[PDB]
Amino acid sequence: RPRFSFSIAAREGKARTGTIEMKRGVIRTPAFMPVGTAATVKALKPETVRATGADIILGNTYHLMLRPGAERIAKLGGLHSFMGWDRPILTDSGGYQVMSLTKQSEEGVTFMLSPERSIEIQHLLGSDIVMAFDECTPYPATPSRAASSMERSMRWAKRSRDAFDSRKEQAENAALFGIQQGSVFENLRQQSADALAEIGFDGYAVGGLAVGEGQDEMFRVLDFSVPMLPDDKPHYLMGVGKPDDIVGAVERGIDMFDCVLPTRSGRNGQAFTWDGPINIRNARFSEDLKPLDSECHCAVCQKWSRAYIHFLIRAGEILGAMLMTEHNIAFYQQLMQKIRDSISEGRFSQFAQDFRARYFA
Amino acid sequence: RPRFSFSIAAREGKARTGTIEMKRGVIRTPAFMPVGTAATVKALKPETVRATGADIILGNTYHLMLRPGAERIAKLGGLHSFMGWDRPILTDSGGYQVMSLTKQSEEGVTFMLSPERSIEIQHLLGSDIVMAFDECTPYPATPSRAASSMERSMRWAKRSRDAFDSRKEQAENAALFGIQQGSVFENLRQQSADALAEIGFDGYAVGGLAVGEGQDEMFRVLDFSVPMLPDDKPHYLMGVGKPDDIVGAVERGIDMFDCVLPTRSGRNGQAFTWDGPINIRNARFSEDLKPLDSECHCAVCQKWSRAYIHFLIRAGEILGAMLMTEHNIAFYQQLMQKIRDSISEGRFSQFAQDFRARYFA
Ligand SMILES: [Zn+2]
Ligand SMILES: [Zn+2]
Repeated sequence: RPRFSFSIAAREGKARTGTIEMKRGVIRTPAFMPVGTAATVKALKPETVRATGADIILGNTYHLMLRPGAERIAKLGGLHSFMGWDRPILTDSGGYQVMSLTKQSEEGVTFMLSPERSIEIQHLLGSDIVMAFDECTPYPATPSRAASSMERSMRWAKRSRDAFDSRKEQAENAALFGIQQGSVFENLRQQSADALAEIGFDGYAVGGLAVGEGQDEMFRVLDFSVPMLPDDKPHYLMGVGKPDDIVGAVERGIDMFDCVLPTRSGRNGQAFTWDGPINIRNARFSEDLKPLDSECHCAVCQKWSRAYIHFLIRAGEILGAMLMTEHNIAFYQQLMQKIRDSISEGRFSQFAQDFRARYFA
Repeated sequence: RPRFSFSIAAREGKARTGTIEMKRGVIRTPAFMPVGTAATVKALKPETVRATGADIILGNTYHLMLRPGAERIAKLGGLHSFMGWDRPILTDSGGYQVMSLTKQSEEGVTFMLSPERSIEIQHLLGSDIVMAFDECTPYPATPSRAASSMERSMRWAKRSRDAFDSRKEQAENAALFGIQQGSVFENLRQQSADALAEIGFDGYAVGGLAVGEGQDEMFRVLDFSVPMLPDDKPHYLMGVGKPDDIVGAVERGIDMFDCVLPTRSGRNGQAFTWDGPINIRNARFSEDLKPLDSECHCAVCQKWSRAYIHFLIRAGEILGAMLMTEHNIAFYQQLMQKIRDSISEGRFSQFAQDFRARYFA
């Protein structure tokens, strides 16, 4: 396989379906990436992650650069070998969780994580898709602060590009994505898109939109922001999201997604179904012998009842977290498969309407 | 298969190896039963429990009779269906954890759990091997109190027998074990063995010895206590134990074992190896790329390093509990397999010596 090749096989409106071919595997798009917060997708063996249909996972960098440390993971053979996942891994830059979980300057953030150090950490982990180091502008932001933040991020995008390219093994085997910023402002989104395309990246993320602005506003910003990106490269909406967010983002040209919702909320008792989410802890499930979802093909829904999973979660049992997480990730992957197939068949608009009618009934 | 058939295929000294055939499967003896505290072997899917080699699990009754309740589990189809384990389950009486986790009388314990109610709860769960309801005499015990406790337990053993036999479906499909008590006193152990054999049971447990008396004293009591039991029925040492305890108990005629040590201590970071236990949290493992044990055939030792499991456990990650638990239960099952094979081949005494020489090196 090549280092990186994105091919679009079918289109419907702004929606696209296709593949990204990388050295460690093929990624079917639109793609959902389960999140590994600290070298594990919580409560799942990697073979179970793969069994749900995931082609690629997102590895957070922030925790690993603190413990065990990027150099130690490299010494142990890289993140893939360490955690036992041999397919592509996309790593974030570590900057976002540095702020959320500090002194910012033009050189980077002290808490020193510079663009150069972020790229190096992602190299030491052995990332397949490296994210440029930037700032996720807070929401809401004044136009002046959004502009200042975006402009710095574009300077850091060039520094990220140059650091990536300076390291032969990384440039030849990994890919690099740039991140569009600009808050909710069309002119800043355009300037950011232009700056990133001038630098040149393997894919383009839409950053700064998983920030509490609400779906209407997110969709409004995507409406004008995604067309600004190069059409022939993947479009990655970072940190999104709920099932209906994903469907509407695909309708607007997004190819890649990640979020902790299916894993984190799964451990908290929320199960996704085609009839909307349910909280399995609710007393109404105490004697419900049906599976979590009536159509889901996952191993959890083949074998165990709502009643049992209700009992496990209310008991705090580890198997409850395991089963909820496997189902939720499998549900997300089945959603992505239905999206891909419906685009391929030119019936995605109908699928989106049917999905929403039943999910929000 | 029959309701119950214990066959001894080979013997060496007091040690025996053979099979128990029951409706839901064959149990290879000597057997180790992983413990399911509340309708789950903590952090393992049932298919993973089976993959380690377990033929039967122990289901604690105490938590389940409180939540969800025995009647509710019966309404949902029984414990086997509820938790997804279709092979034999041995259930305890619930009385021990009633005391540890109260008003005792001749009728039972209020906290009302009588012998009759304990047998009924185990029936409602769908137990394959039902334990008579008794008292685990505290250690140490005066001869007078040990005698009083043992005598009551023998009255309760007859009540347990009669309750079991009164219920046609249970009498025809499950088995019933009686429990020898008597603390550390030979005369009381003999009276208890005699009383149980007069009543008649499918198997005989040695109760009251997982109670902090130390291995020397446990072995001393087993030396005279196991020969008192019917030779042609299984001998079950409740709540034991560490690997060397199991080896020495088999040397003394025990056929069945259970304890929480491999599961509970696994989640706490203790891994069993043929060179003795290790605490994987110790800094010495932070860069150790070897598997938990150099010879272990389990899936964990095929795929992941000490260094990774060290990281997971020190991070509190659920996958750390999962991997430690699978390895520890697999280690116990491999110990039981080596015991069975060495008895079958007439080299168990040599195996015991070789095992101790390396485990305690
Ligand atoms: Zn499912
Ligand atoms: Zn192992």
